[PDB]
Formats: sequence, structure tokens, C-alpha cells
Amino acid sequence: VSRNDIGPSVVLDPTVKCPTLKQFNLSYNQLSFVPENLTDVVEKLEQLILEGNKISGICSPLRLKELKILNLSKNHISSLSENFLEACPKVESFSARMNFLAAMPFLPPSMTILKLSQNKFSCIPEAILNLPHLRSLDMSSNDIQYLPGPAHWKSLNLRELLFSHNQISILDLSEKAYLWSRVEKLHLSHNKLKEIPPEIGCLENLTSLDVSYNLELRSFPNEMGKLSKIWDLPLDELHLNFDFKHIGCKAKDIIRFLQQRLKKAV
Repeated sequence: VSRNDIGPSVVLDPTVKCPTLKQFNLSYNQLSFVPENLTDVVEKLEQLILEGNKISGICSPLRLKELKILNLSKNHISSLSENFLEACPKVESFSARMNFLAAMPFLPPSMTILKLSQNKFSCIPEAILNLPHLRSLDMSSNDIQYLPGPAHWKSLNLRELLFSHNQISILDLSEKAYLWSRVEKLHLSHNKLKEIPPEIGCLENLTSLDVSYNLELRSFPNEMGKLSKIWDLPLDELHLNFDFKHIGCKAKDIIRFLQQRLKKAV
């Protein structure tokens, strides 16, 4: 039930027990609340989608023991409850795009993919750095001052980190950067980066790296040539010091060139 003009709140009768409902879409309606009595009615729900509705704010804790994909993107949520996701120990993909969020409360450890781009995040919340299995993370278009180094993060399967359009100053990779070895994508476009760390060669499994639109950046480090798996490296609006106009725009050629620079340079 999507894109209809349903509102302001959907309340269900407790005498209706629907244990066979395993998807529930309510996006783009005129909802102004999470549907009441969602626990005892839809007892085993997999993927709840309340995108696009005009939700004022969460007050009651979910109780869905079987939730797997929660979605609250494009809403007017500003403050999230400290406990509204503690009774959902199977949540995997949580999305809260286009909101007014400021702080992320305690999340179940089974959360793997988490996408919270465009809200009002001033710094990475302490409750997101401690997820044991955090595969993907997207915090683009926030205002992140400094993301912590790899030693502070606890997850090991980190395989995507999106932080474009953020006021990040200095990428820290000195301390135990071998943790991030499995990172398969990393974006830092439109940031205040001054210099790419030389230890970037340790993140040997990168396939895409977007460091474009960083005017303060001048030149790539040599050791970057060891990232033989890269196939996408946009350089749009990047006044690079070392000349690569003769190379052109191919990424693998750039990486091979830097690789040759490693062995001997004159």
C-alpha cells in the first residue's frame, strides 16, 4: 500500500492476528506516525518500509522479533529513541536517509548494512563504531569533522565506506590500517583532504576510490601503485601536481605508472 493518501496514523485492531505477513510497504503516504499495534498483529515481519511519509518522531519501541530491513528514509525524524530498536535483534539493513537525525542510539549487533546519508550528523556516533559485522556504511552529505582511524572501528568485514560531501580534513590510516584490508570501496569526494596517506597501499583490495573535488589536494602518493585491483578513480576537477595529462583518464594505467615509480624514479 504505497503512494496513496493514507493518513495520519494507521492503527490496527488487536483481534486481527496475521502471522503470515512477511513484507509491509507503506511508503509515500501521508503517515504521521509509525503504525500502532504492529507487534501483536504482524508478529513475524521481515521488511518494513515507511519511506517518504511525514513522520514526526519515534516514541514507541518496535517489538518485531523477526525484522530484517527497516526503512525510514525521507522523513522529518530528528531525535530517535534510546531503545526503539533493542527488541529487534535480527535487523540487517537500516536506512534513515533525508532526515534531521543527530545521534544514533544502541543498535542490535546483527546490523550489517547501514545507510544514513543526508541527515544532520556532526560526528560519527559511538554506537555505530562497535557493530561486530558492519559490511557497508554510507554517511555521505553529512558534516563529519574527522572520521576515526581503523583501530577504533570494531567491525572486520568493512567492505564499503561512503563519506562524500563531508568536511573531513585529514584521513587517518597510520595505526593498524591492515584492518580495512577487505574494503572494496571508499569515497571521499568533495572533502577538505590535504594529502592522501602513503599507507593507502595497505588497503590492497580497493576497487573504487573517489578522491576528486578536493582542491587542497596536490599529488598522489607513490605507494598507491600497489592497489592493483582499482578500476575506477575519477579525477574530475582535481588540479593534480604531478602531470598525468599524457596518461589521460584511465585508472589502471595511472596505477601501473605509480607502480613503476615505486621501483625507481629520476
